[PDB]
Amino acid sequence: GLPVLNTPGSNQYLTSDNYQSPCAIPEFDVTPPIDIPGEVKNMMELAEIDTMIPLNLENTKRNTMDMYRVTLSDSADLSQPILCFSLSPASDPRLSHTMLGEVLNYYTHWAGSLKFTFLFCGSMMATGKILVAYAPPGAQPPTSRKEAMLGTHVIWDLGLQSSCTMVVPWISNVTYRQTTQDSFTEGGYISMFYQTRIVVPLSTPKSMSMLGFVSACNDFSVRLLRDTTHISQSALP
Amino acid sequence: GLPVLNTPGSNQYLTSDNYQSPCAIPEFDVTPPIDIPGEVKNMMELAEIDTMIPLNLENTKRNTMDMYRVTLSDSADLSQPILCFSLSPASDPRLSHTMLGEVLNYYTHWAGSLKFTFLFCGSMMATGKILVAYAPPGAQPPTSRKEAMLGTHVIWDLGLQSSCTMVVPWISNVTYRQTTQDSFTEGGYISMFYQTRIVVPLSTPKSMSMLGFVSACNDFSVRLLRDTTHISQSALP
Amino acid sequence: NYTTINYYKDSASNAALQLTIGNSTITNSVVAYGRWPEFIRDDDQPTEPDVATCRFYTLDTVMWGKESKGWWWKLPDALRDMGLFGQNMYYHYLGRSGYTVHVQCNASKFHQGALGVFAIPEYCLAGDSDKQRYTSYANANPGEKGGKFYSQFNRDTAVTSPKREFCPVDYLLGCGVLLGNAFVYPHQIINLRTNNSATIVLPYVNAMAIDSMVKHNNWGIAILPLSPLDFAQESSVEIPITVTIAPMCSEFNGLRNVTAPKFQ
Amino acid sequence: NYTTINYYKDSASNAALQLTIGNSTITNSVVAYGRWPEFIRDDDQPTEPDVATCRFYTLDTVMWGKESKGWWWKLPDALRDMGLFGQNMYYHYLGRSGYTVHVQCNASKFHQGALGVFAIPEYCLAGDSDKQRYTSYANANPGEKGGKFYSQFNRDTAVTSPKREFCPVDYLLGCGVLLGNAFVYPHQIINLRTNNSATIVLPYVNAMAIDSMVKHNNWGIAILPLSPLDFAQESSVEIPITVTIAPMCSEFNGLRNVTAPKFQ
Amino acid sequence: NYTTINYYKDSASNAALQLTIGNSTITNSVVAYGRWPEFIRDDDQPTEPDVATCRFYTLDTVMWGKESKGWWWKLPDALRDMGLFGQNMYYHYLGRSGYTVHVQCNASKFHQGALGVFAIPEYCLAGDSDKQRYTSYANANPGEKGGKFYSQFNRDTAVTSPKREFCPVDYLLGCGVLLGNAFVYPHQIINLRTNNSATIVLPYVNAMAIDSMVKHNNWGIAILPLSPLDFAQESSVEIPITVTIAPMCSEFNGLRNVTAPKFQ
Amino acid sequence: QRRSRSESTIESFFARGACVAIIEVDNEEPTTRAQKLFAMWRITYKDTVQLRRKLEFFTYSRFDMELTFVVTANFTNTNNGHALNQVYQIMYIPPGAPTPKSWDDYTWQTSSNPSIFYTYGAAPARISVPYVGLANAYSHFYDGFAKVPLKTDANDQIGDSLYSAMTVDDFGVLAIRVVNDHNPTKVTSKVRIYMKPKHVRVWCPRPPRAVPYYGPGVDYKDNLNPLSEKGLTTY
Amino acid sequence: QRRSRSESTIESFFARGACVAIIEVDNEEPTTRAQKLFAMWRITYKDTVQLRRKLEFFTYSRFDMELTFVVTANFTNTNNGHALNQVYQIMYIPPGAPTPKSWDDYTWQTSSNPSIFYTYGAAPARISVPYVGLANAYSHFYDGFAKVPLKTDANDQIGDSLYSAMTVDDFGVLAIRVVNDHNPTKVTSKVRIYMKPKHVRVWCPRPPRAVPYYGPGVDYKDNLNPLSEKGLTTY
Ligand SMILES: Cc1cc(CCCOc2c(C)cc(-c3noc(C(F)(F)F)n3)cc2C)on1
Ligand SMILES: Cc1cc(CCCOc2c(C)cc(-c3noc(C(F)(F)F)n3)cc2C)on1
Ligand SMILES: N[C@@H](CCC(=O)N[C@@H](CS)C(=O)NCC(=O)O)C(=O)O
Ligand SMILES: N[C@@H](CCC(=O)N[C@@H](CS)C(=O)NCC(=O)O)C(=O)O
Repeated sequence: GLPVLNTPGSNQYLTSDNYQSPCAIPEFDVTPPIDIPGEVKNMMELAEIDTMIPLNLENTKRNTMDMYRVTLSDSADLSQPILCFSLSPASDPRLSHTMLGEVLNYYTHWAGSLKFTFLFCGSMMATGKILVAYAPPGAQPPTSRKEAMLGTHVIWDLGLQSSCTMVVPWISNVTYRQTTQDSFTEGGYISMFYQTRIVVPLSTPKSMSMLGFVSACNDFSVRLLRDTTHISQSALP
Repeated sequence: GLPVLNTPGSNQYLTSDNYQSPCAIPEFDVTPPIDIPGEVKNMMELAEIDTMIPLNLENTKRNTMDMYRVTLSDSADLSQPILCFSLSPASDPRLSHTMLGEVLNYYTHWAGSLKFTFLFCGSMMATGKILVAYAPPGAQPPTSRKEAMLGTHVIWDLGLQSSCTMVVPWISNVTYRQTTQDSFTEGGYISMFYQTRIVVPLSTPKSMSMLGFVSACNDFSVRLLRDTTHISQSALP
Repeated sequence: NYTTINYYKDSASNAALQLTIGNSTITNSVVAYGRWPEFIRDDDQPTEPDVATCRFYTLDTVMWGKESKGWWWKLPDALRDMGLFGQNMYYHYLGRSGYTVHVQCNASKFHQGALGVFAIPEYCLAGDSDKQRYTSYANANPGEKGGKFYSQFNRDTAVTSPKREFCPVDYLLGCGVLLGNAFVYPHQIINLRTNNSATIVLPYVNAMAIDSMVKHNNWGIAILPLSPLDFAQESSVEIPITVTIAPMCSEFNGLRNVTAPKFQ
Repeated sequence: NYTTINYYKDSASNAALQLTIGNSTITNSVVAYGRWPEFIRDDDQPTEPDVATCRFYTLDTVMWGKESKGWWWKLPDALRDMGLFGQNMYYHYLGRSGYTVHVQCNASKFHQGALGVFAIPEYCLAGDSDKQRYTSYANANPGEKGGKFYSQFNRDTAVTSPKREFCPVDYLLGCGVLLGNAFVYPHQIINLRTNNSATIVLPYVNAMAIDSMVKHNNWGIAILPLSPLDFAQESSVEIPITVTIAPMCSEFNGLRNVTAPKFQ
Repeated sequence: NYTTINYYKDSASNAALQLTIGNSTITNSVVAYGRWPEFIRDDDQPTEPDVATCRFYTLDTVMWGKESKGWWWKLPDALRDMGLFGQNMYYHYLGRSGYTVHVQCNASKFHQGALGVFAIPEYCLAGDSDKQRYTSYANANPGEKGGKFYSQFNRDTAVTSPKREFCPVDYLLGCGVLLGNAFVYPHQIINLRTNNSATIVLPYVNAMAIDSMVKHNNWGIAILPLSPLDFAQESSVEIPITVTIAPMCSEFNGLRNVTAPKFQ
Repeated sequence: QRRSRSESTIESFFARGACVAIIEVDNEEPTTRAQKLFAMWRITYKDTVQLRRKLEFFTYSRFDMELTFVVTANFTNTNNGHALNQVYQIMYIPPGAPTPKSWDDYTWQTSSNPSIFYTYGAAPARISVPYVGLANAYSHFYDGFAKVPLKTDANDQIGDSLYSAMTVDDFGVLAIRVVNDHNPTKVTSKVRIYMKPKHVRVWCPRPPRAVPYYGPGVDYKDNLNPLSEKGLTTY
Repeated sequence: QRRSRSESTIESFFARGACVAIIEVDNEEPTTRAQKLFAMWRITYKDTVQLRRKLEFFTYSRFDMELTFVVTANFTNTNNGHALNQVYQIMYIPPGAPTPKSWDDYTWQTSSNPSIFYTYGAAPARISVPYVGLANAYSHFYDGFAKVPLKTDANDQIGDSLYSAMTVDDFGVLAIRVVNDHNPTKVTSKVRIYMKPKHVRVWCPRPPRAVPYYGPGVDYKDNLNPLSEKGLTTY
């Protein structure tokens, strides 16, 4: 018949190949689909949904509801930070297990801006001001408000608004960052400080709780699918 | 299905083949390129760049800076040559390790003209004249100025010009020459002599140094890629 | 471009304010997946009580304190004994409906706390024993009263008379997933310093256009305290929480004798 | 012609005088790769000191004698303590800039000697110990003073307190390549019998449009005596060599607190 | 017709009277391969003596008797010492030329005999020892005198001082082929009963447009008696044979000092 | 240009083969005691955890399937002889069809049931399957029962059923045997099944599993402390 | 015609396969002591010297890759029996993905990681890879560090890093195992990996290496006298 020559790679099975194969059930009448609410077209759509951050991962509070709450008080040390973490969406323990982190753990490269939200859950009679700062990498992590205010920052008034939003933009030397810990692709630092103190009147609670959320923006992308480390198996059923 | 007949050569791996193979990472978003200075399109472009020649490969001067310098003096024997070598760009020890030679050692056949440059690094008060000669192969290598001046030659005045250039044209019986030593494809000889002597006034150094450079021209070509002998290995990491 | 021709005949082989409903009135809302409830499309005559079943029914009030860990309900299970809606449920083999859920909780300016309300499709909960999928029908359909969450997993170590009950865990959402991601589902937050009520509109969601309302629950409602309740410097604080649910665009089919499940 | 059709959807699968800058003035030049420095193209607001940073800074003078083997500097390391350029470097996370380098060396008509000046992108030097890539940050960033070449490899045989310093070799260019081929890089030759100065213009070269200026050096400058210095029949001769560098088209981004590296 | 498409990009992969010249005059001719000598085509300035080298040179006369077995010469070797042609040969690295060969032999009507003249390109002869390709340059370039054939192979059984000489055999043509087929080459027959002279015109033949004239001989001339010489009833008969050769369209290139080979 | 989301699509997210079954089959002399001359595997994606976790990101799905089979054989003893190349038979048994009781019963005639004959040493076997769901989409989660107990029922076992289960038998089973007779030396073999979804559509995104799976359901038993320790004010 | 420079192009200069890795994998009975049942190789082109020297002619590069795998197996003893044809699994593990700790752990499910199954005796395996650089081009030379020590650092080890290195883990690793169980006789195998660049662009030409390589960096230890002796006035 037609002369042919077999090239390298014949009779191999690549799990990522895309070929045609015969159908074992010909002439099957498939059930037609219907319009079901909640259709998803892209995994990034899931990363754009805000989810709570387990900020407080202390020994006695981790793996518990209280790990989602950050304490605020009117007698706190105004010279010390409230919370601090690093901009590692997939490797930082406080961000790895979020929906964004779960999606990123299936990929190797990521890029884009991020959106952080903070919700204040005190009484209507409480007032105060907060400073939320982001610092690009390269220098010492901020330890005081004076160092933090030199980077990107936002001032939040609790009384007027119970929620605040801060957008961390994409600023990097490489076009894509790795989803694993690596100094060559570090992202920066996030810190919080008291601008003023929390003031409450009499017959009012002096301690309150704050919640945090994170999400991605429309300019976010991922690359090089890979398996995750959040699920394992030791025996087959 | 479609009848087919397998021909000889099936299921073999030729390292120089050019076929299509499946991609293991489909739908990858490649990072776009940018305009970086210094792009190279052809290896010959590297062979057209002049580089110094280690002319002096004596026992006590080889593998040292002084191997790039040729001594000149006002009391030298005017009847003896200053330097002499053969037109073997890839096999001659004085030309093999140059950029031109390094590129040629990756190929089997070469053709084209060559450009030699000589730089004089004496004082402004020194004067003299030199004769630089090329002799095609076939006869005895020149040993005196009388024999050398019968071939191609150039007269160089140190005082007026501190640098000289000589073009060795392509003159051969075969269309291509081998990059290895072979009498059937020998190229010729290059020699230098004193036309006049070097004259200096009082309170001036009587000894000076000269440097040499070689490069290829726009009519240069190579053929039949092959591995080089300038790199080896004895153990795997 | 690259050339491609499909050889096989099969596609698979191819390479790849006041809201008033009926006779009820309650004085921003959230629509799940941006889809309003609707009747079945053009693509046995169904029965449709336009107003005898599409109205607000109020459940039993619950109490929120400093140790409450959460509450959960299942729909349409919670409305099985509400007027003619339950009668239509138990007199027909197939049913369909959407819902409007309204959560009410009022306090003062000196209170503080936050509630999270989540609407979950196909809300499957975990058991309380080594045996798998051993929960009973009666325990899985509490009805109006509903159930509660727990802060830890209490295994039922009794082989003589197993309870066969759910054991939800608050921080695992009762299904083995972290609570922080529950916001993926349709949700509302009631913060006492800003608002006092929540509203959600749920369309009909299922793999089939219509299905039995007795052996399958389409929706689950979960309420959890994200921040603990507090009031001035008082040791004990309790406030009421109320839930009101309205069926919307309800259809029934398959009329026969009445069904009487054995609830204990 | 031969027929070819690409089957796979992926491309990879397919078969294959006076110069004045700012407030500085110096009285032919060489442009590296024939590319003049330029700002980032159209494809966080950058900061750009037009004249507070784009001007000539003069380094410390060095002495050339009969035993000198060469000198080397790293950019932008050498300018880390020059006016506001260093402040912008240490107050920002990302930086970019090109350079203009001017080498000055004057003598008389009775002197003789030749200097080779080479500008090298990504100039990586070798260590002085069996351990690989063990050189320290402080030793790899000398600054204004720079470093020197050697005529032989002196191994640091001290495991108690390793020095962790470079050991460049003149005829190997400090990186394992023959010096004669260094002319592949942008270069200038200062021959005392013809000229007394050299000038090179370096654009920004890197795999990224912008990168940190603290942990990465984009350029290296190497000066080596191709011919030994001599003067009449004198035993000892020494003459000065001076280097002046001007930043050009410099941009910075990522403003935060200041960075303070520990240089010894 | 059958269909065929070439896949690979490479072609190899694809499936498969008086004649006066210069200041000389001699009073039908044969042109080898029907190609007249010509200069190099359009596709270092060559030197071309138009008349100082393109003229007839006469070699030494030989004697033909009843026991002569043949003679052979090599060109351009035979003309190495002829006027300015040899000087141009030894003063240049590359040379090219064609030839006109004229063989003269006169007798009477009462004589009888036949000579065969053959012009052979790349005429390689066999040795006289067990060692292969061991013939020396001096013995392989006799010059004007030329060499002679033999009727048998005489091995040189002397390892102390090997002669390193050719041992041609008449009926093997000196190269291992039968003489009867030598007429494949350009040839002439001199039969004493019809004519007394032969003429051949040889163009330049080689794998290269131009080549060295010192280390390579382009042509060989062989003269053999096809029929023995006889005259009346005489025991001994001897007659002279003369050879005259004229270079034509000669070019030289690569001028340098003179070459002086060591001929013994 | 600007960055694209080509590889984050559902089709790209599920465009890989994943193992779901490892099945052992032996060829040896039949004997009275139990043997593995033929194996029967119940079709499901819950045997493993990777593809299961990827699929459970959503509540409803609709897709076609591509199945690939890789067979590896080996000896057990070294003092019984050698064997010739073997042929493996893989038959699909839908619900209600008769099931084999021996390696050479009539059920292997496969008059209507599809079957694959594979020769050892050749390329791994491959086939494709369309969407065969009774409803309009597959249901990864089902909050309900298949029976409802009634007050008039004689006993409590009439209406008892497992929670979160639709059908006792779903998608049928696969029966694998070695067609060749038994050589004097025993030969063991393993068949690995790899599954790739194609033409995928999904609905109702769901948070992923955070604790180890325990059975086909959503039950959890051990390792309920996934998160680690970290400082509140520690970068 | 006139001579052309077709074969001196960059594409022609890099249009050949070059070995970069030889990996040993054994099939035998598992035991307590160390074994080579599965191998893990870190991806890099610096293991060998030919392709490395060819690439180091330039400072920056940008290309796609073609990988080919050649497998050769042999016996070790002659008094244990024989073996059947084996199947090899090659899995690519990017940074951050879990790594195997045994030849039969869950990580081999390769639900998302690409994998190749190769049958011994067939044609050598082959795949292609696109440009996967984080930046706009690959950097063969990097003059800098990944960390900068600071005066406020508690100790000197906080900011210590290797010179001329970007990332601790780059491009991931390859894990190779034998899927088949162990025959009574041990079988050894070697996998040779050949790499061919395609669609090549380069920038900033650089002089070639003149002395033997010593480690991933530019360090040199021995044989610093490459040039030989010759006469100044000798042809
Ligand atoms: C959701 C979801 C989807 C599935 C699997 C559905 C497909 O089930 C099969 C399988 C796995 C194989 C065959 C099959 N058809 O033919 C063959 C054989 F030829 F290989 F035997 N196997 C048929 C069906 C319906 O399971 N859960
Ligand atoms: C410069 C430079 C470029 C490189 C290598 C980049 C490519 O790295 C790989 C390799 C070698 C293989 C795979 C790979 N993909 O799939 C497979 C498998 F299927 F064979 F497992 N291997 C993926 C990447 C990114 O290293 N240095
Ligand atoms: N002979 C040594 C060295 C073997 C080896 O790996 N050699 C390397 C170079 S040092 C190599 O590339 N060999 C050629 C090949 O086997 O592909 C051994 O067998 O261990
Ligand atoms: N080592 C155990 C477990 C083997 C096994 O089946 N492991 C499962 C995960 S627990 C697996 O998927 N292994 C990879 C494979 O063999 O494909 C055994 O050999 O019995």
